[PDB]
Amino acid sequence: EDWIFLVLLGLLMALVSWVMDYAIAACLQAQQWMSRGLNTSILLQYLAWVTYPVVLITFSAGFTQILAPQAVGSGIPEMKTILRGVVLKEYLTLKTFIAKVIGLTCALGSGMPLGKEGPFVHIASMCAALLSKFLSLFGGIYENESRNTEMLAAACAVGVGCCFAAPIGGVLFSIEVTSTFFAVRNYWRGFFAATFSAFIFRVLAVWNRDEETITALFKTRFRLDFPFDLQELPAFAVIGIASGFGGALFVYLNRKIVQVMRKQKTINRFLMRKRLLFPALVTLLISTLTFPPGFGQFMAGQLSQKETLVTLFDNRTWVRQGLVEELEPPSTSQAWNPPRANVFLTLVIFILMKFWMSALATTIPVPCGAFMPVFVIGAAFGRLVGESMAAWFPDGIHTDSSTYRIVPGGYAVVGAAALAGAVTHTVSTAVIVFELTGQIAHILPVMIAVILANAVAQSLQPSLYDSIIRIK
Amino acid sequence: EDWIFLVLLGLLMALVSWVMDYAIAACLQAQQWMSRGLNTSILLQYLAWVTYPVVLITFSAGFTQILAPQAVGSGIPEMKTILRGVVLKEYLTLKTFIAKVIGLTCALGSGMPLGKEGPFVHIASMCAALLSKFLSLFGGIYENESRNTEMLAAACAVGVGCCFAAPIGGVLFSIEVTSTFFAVRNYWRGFFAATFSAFIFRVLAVWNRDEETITALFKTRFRLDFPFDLQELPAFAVIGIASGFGGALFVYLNRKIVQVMRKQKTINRFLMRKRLLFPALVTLLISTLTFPPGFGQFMAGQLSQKETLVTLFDNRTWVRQGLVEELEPPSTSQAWNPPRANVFLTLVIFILMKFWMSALATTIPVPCGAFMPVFVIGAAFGRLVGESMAAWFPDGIHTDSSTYRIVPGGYAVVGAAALAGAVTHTVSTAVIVFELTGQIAHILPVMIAVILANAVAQSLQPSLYDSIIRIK
Ligand SMILES: O=C(O)c1cccnc1Nc1c(Cl)ccc(OCc2ccccc2)c1Cl
Ligand SMILES: O=C(O)c1cccnc1Nc1c(Cl)ccc(OCc2ccccc2)c1Cl
Repeated sequence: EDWIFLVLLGLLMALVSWVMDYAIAACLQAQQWMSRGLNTSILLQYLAWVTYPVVLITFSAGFTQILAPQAVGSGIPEMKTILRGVVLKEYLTLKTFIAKVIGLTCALGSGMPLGKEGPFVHIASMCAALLSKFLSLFGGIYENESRNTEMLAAACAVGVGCCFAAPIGGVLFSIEVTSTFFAVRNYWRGFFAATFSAFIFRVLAVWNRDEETITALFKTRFRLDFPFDLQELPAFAVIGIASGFGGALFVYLNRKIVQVMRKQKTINRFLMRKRLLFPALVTLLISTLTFPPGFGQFMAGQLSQKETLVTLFDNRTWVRQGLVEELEPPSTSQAWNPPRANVFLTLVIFILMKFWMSALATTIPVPCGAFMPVFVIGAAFGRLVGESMAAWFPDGIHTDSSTYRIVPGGYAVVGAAALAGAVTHTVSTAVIVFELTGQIAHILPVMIAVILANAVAQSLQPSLYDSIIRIK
Repeated sequence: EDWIFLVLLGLLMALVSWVMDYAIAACLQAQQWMSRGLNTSILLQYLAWVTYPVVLITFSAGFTQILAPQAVGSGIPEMKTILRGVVLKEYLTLKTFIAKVIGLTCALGSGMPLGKEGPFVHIASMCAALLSKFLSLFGGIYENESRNTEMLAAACAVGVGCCFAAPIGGVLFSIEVTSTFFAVRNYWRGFFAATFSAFIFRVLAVWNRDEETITALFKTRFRLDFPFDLQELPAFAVIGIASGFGGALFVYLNRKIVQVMRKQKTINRFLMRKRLLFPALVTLLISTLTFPPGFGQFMAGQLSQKETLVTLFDNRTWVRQGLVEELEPPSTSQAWNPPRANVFLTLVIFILMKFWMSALATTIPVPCGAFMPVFVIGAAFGRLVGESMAAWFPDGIHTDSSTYRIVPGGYAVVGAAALAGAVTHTVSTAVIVFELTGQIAHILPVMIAVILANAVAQSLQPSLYDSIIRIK
């Protein structure tokens, strides 16, 4: 009766994930349509572009504080505490489940630099607990606490699996973050349920008729002959160490932002009298800084996070598109080539802004995750490094008198994986990024970058989830 | 230090793996040249083909018994015992290390259906212990016994990773087979060491000009558009279930062979007088049954295991080679198409023979593994199922007015991974075969097959390593 439990958990989690992503996509496309329809006057465009995300964030914060304040936060450190031995039976409730799902949907739909891995693992845990309660009516054997904890761990595995639609990588990431001593029985059960969840993904995508044909979400078409050369290994290692430092700095900045917000007595009081004003103000600041015909021309503000990542994972070299772009349509990568600034300038501005934007927006009293923003920052960093390597020498690396240009998409993949692993202190981001793209040709650079990033991060700073568990 | 320990462990283990593989390749190519030399007279080549493997196995058995009998066997169950608390200072000695390396090389060099997953990880354990002794001799700071067991686990990770040249999959396999409760810290250390070992392996492959550059071992060219169709999923499920049954049956047959051989009083007497005769007799039987112009024409007897697997994992469809043999060169796949028998008969005879051949040859008093033989049988079974599906569906399944043909190579991959996981009771064979083939297009079929095979195998029979630990 355990296998049917896992199958039901996977099915329900798959349905919840798909409906949430449909709602988020609808919200973003509605935002884009509203922005495009009011192009007659710039002031009306600015007013819409500012008020919309502010409205969504304010509504999300308000609904969460009315219904269930405990749902606010990432959700991974709380489950680490739960699996540590502290039982918060009140913290997994149906009201909290509704609050979490609606708040996460509305927060991600506003275009804020937020993630979804923590909220998704929390929702998966809640769904497992609720389904266990629902099946408890038929038999009281289900109330044995140890097996409930085991099934909660399996639920964390399922949640991380359905978040990225990467089953094995998700299970490994959940193993890495939610536990310290882990039984192989739980690994088997979690990967069992993640298999069925990923199968429901595929069958639903086929029955859904989403795109032109049945294709991948993060299509990568890198050549398999020479994905990378041997001379690029020092560059990949440098990316790894830099991402480790960046992850440690990101955790440090997030912790000091929380410390400043808590410590300043006058600021804290002025906030707690008008607690809804803080999310509105931060959304105001960010959305003002991301106005497409304002400052968003320097930050690719017309693209959402998924579009930004897809554009960054392109196989074309942007620096050399000045010669081989006469028989090809204008790619979406044009957003990274503003008329007055080169690609390097917009890349460095995007990094230097989105870093603090994500760090500050993670602390907002809304259900949010921190994986996706850091992943995007790492991908952009890797893309910048790859474009710099292409610009240094455009003929490529000489080898056997055969030409092969540098592919900066692999650099972006390596940078994203390294920065995410550095922030989360995990090694499973290497397996996740292969199942995401679908190509494992860059296994050597990704692994080398991830180990170096984790080593440096362990040398400097604790994990973001450990930071949360310590400050909360 | 720990980091330098892991670096040295990876370097030494990769060097040992490469030199052993070079020796095995030299032995096989010398045997092939000797066979080709005496083509004129059938009797002379028959005598050579029979005596050469017999000579190798008798020398291996004699050297192992004279030097260190403890090295005889797989090597994984004894390490499970070591990591279960019972530590014996007999299995880790320099003489045992020499005996193991020489015996394993000579046993794999004869073409016997043997693997390299068990002895090659016990070799890594020996290397870790020996280098730890070398460092302890230079200072009394290493007297602590608390620094070994985790380092032995890291050594098992490194060995299993370097066996397949699949670092992450190897680490996961070692986690699954060598432990029950395992901490993520040693996981991180093993991942670091395996990464550095893979880097050394690939840079060595570049320098010594064996292959062109850093590449895969079983490079495959499956198309990325539609690797599989949804109608093909039940076929993959059937492959998985049948592979689970086959793995349970293989374990059962191996155990019963051991029991019958050990129990019979007369056979025990012939053992205690003529122990060396048994490997010679079994090698006689197998090599007689695999004579290329004798019975080997029905079993691809001229193919060694590595190139057998390479031929099995090809992207071309053999059943339709009767119409598309005008624009392609004659491939090595012709060995599966003897003039008098069709492909299906060759596949079924090969399966029904190699099953018992591998099961019986695993019991031989020589250092051997059981992963590669079972993996080859699974790959052949998957290829048979894929070609059967192609015969059933001559034009494939046309979707949206377009035609995409069936690819039986993915079926072979799925079958190999499923039956290997069924035998070993492990789910990471999917990651192993992803890192081997280099394509993650078939993640869902192989994942479903591994799930089903492991489920059925656990339902009927214990794992092969558990069988060995119980009988021994
Ligand atoms: O960008 C959008 O408008 C969007 C629209 C529909 C669905 N998702 C979207 N973005 C998104 C967000 Cl915000 C958070 C998580 C996430 O999971 C994939 C992933 C990608 C990289 C790292 C870790 C997870 C996705 Cl795809
Ligand atoms: O066939 C040969 O003559 C040969 C020549 C050189 C090197 N290896 C050879 N074969 C071989 C053997 Cl016997 C055992 C292990 C193994 O590891 C790869 C592997 C492949 C599949 C599953 C698990 C491990 C290999 Cl490649």
